[PDB]
Amino acid sequence: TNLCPFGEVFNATRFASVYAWNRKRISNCVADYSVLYNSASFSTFKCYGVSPTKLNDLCFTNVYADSFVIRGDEVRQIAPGQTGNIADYNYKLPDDFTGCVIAWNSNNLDSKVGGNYNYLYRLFRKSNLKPFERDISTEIYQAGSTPCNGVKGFNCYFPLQSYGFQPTYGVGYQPYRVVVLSFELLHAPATVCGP
Amino acid sequence: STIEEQAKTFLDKFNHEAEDLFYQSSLASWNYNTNITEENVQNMNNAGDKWSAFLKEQSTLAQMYPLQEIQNLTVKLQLQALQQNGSSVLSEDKSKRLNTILNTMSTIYSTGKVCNPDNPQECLLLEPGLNEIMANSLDYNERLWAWESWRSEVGKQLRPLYEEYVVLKNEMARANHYEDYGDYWRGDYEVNGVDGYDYSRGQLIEDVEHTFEEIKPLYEHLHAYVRAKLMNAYPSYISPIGCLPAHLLGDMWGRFWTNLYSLTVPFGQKPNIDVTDAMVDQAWDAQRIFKEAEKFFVSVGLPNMTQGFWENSMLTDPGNVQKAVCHPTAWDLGKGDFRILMCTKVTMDDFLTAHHEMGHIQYDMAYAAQPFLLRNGANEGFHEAVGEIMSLSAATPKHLKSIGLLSPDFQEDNETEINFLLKQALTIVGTLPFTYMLEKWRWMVFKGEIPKDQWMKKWWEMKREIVGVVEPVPHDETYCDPASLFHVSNDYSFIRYYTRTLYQFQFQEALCQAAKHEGPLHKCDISNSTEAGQKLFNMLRLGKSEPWTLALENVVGAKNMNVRPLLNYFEPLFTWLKDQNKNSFVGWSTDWSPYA
Ligand SMILES: *[C@@H]1O[C@H](CO)[C@@H](O[C@@H]2O[C@H](CO)[C@@H](O)[C@H](O)[C@H]2NC(C)=O)[C@H](O)[C@H]1NC(C)=O
Ligand SMILES: *[C@@H]1O[C@H](CO)[C@@H](O)[C@H](O)[C@H]1NC(C)=O
Ligand SMILES: *[C@@H]1O[C@H](CO)[C@@H](O)[C@H](O)[C@H]1NC(C)=O
Ligand SMILES: *[C@@H]1O[C@H](CO)[C@@H](O)[C@H](O)[C@H]1NC(C)=O
Ligand SMILES: *[C@@H]1O[C@H](CO)[C@@H](O)[C@H](O)[C@H]1NC(C)=O
Ligand SMILES: *[C@@H]1O[C@H](CO)[C@@H](O)[C@H](O)[C@H]1NC(C)=O
Ligand SMILES: [Zn+2]
Repeated sequence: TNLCPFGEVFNATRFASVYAWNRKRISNCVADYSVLYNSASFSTFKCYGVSPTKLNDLCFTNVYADSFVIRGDEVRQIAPGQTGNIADYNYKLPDDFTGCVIAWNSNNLDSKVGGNYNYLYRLFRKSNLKPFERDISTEIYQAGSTPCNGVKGFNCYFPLQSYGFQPTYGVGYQPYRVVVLSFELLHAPATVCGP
Repeated sequence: STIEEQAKTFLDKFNHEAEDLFYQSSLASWNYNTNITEENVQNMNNAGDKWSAFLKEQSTLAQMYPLQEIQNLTVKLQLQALQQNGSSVLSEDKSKRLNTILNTMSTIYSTGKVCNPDNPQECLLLEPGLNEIMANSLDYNERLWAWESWRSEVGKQLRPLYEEYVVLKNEMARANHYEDYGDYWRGDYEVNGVDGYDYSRGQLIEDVEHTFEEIKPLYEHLHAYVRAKLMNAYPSYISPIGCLPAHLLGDMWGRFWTNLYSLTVPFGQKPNIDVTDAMVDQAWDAQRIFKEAEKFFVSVGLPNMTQGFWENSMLTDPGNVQKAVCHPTAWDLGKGDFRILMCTKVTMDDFLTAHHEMGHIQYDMAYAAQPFLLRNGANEGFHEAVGEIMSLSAATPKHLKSIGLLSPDFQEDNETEINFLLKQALTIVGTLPFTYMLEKWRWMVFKGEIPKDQWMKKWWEMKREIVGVVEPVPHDETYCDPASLFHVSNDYSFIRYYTRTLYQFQFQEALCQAAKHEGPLHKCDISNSTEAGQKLFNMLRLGKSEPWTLALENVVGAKNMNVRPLLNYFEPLFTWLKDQNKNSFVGWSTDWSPYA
């Protein structure tokens, strides 16, 4: 009766920036998924392929928990086949995604009067992200044709931007903590069942 | 990557940076306006200085992308606006000289003091001292003293500064490839590159003068009726065929004739609709006033106020210690932060002001999804036009009876309609010749059509001819009477109050038609009409993204400013006025003056 360490993901003191999104591999444990979906503490709980309703009657080889912070209006981008700064440059879900996306408002934790500049996002990139790809590079983005020499300048921008979460922001600009659960199925042991 | 693609990426960086610096400056500004402390003045200045410095740097960077190589019009609009006037097209010395001139004129106006003869210590500022005289006094000599002393002691200081102000503004405008500073001001209405919706800077002069010609008959009869009533009060001071003396008009300049209502009310035995007593009888507070205003906008299909609006706004005067600036304002801080600052009292006037200011908020929320640089009214006259029409509907007896403030037994007769429309005309119609004439004088001065040695000669020739107002004391060229008004000495364009007045009745007529209103336009209430709300929202969400001619067409179905809805609104008064003036002379002679 090894319980899956979901508390370390959902109840972490600080979440990762979306450009440097965190991934926690969950293995060899018992997961009570129904506790999360029937807790009424999340504003977003949408599952794709799998069903949130009592489908903790299934076994999976590995479960991945991806967590990060974005603003409320960008939560809709954490879904298959979506476009935008987050989906294209920070965190991309595949078209055939099988899993759940969980989000809740964190204005009480990640906001600070004067601005909380701890959470960043990628504003520019040469191309879109592959599904489940992570880019933590800090290379100066070359918007023109003159080399940037590794510092900001004309047509040369630092690729990462900051949310600057203040408590008085509107809901669409308030911070939201997101947890993405991936359910993998290989021709393999299937070690995460979780009655 | 092409030049256009570079500009798109550059604007992408600017938007996120501008939104962050603009929110810090607005938050700092909000904290001072609600809590006046020395620490808050410095924080507001520090945040504001970073915001201005950021804009100056970004404007220079924007100028390295020439507009000639951009095809996407929405991109060109944002680029052009940030290209603004540049980061000073003049030299540093001339910009420094101009900024000191602007500050000195502002300081002279806001600190200008006038002292009564024989007591050099009993002195009055314009606000509240001189304004109280011009708005409440019925004594001819007291009003004349305030009117002349303000222009002879404060206006004369502004004369040399304004002359140098004209020279430097024209140099800045001509180096920006405008004809003059007036042509620069008219650029707010310019539209290029949109087939069927274009608008030239010179077309504004033609349209303002063309529509003003149709206003003249209404203003002439209002002028004649007002002159007859004033002649009864001041028989020895007013000619039956002459212009109205400038110091007997209700405020320092005659900008509004509002305070002439007591002496000109048609039926002085029928009281005004004043629901202030009913509000106090039902124990209304400020939150109830703004809750009712919110219900009004929801009834037409507009969204309710955000949770942050109720939590962060200041809807009451803070207290006895913590001080605040009580001028009612609607704040768009960005990042979804919308607030109203207002020291609300339980009165009918503040009940209507809440509807005006929340109208600003609804406009701000509607175009929040637009890019940062397009988050504004379609032109300079759209925002207040939207705000004004909210108080039009909210003040009608029909609306005041549906919310329980006006008793159902109360019925309106045509005498109260004439009283109300006359009061409306004193404010709305009375200012139109004043506004047009003032801006025409400034346009001609910037154009160079008025020499310096004829500024005041031309100023009062146009007052007599266009406004039917005559100076009570001759003024030579040491005077700068136009600069005695806030907008002239503080470098604000003035035609916006003319175009906005015509927009608001165009808006109201279109919305009331969509609301299927029956009867005179002035009795209409757009409440409960989602058809009217949808038609308005189709324009509100546009912001500055589309030409104002197209945004206007979204509401009213016409591409240009039109004066017919204004005349339609005041038709019951116009018919009544023409009957009243059958025994009076209509029009004015320009040669009569009170100083003979
Ligand atoms: C002008 O540029 C904007 C953005 O650079 C274009 O709008 C984009 O249109 C694409 C689809 O073609 C959307 O996926 C983007 O989300 C849009 N972005 C924005 C900011 O609107 C717009 O279509 C261009 N206009 C013209 C006439 O070319
Ligand atoms: C987080 O903490 C709360 C309160 O202790 C608890 O109810 C919840 O189950 C925790 N989250 C997880 C994923 O266990
Ligand atoms: C007013 O401002 C001071 C700092 O200038 C601050 O300490 C105080 O808490 C503020 N009061 C209110 C009511 O906001
Ligand atoms: C505004 O209306 C929405 C329904 O569209 C509701 O969920 C929300 O609680 C309302 N907020 C306020 C402050 O009335
Ligand atoms: C608006 O509609 C309500 C019913 O939904 C009605 O009671 C009220 O009198 C109406 N008010 C106006 C001004 O039409
Ligand atoms: C009000 O109506 C009556 C009845 O027709 C009319 O005699 C009177 O002149 C009207 N008052 C006006 C038009 O001011
Ligand atoms: Zn306003």
